Amino acid sequence: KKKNWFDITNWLWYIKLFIMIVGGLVKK
Repeated sequence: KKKNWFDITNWLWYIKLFIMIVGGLVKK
């Protein structure tokens, strides 16, 4: 609709955060 590639970078960060959260919660 009104979105661009410049806003898709925010969605990429959402999955990137899961790697940080599990990367520290898998070893705990």
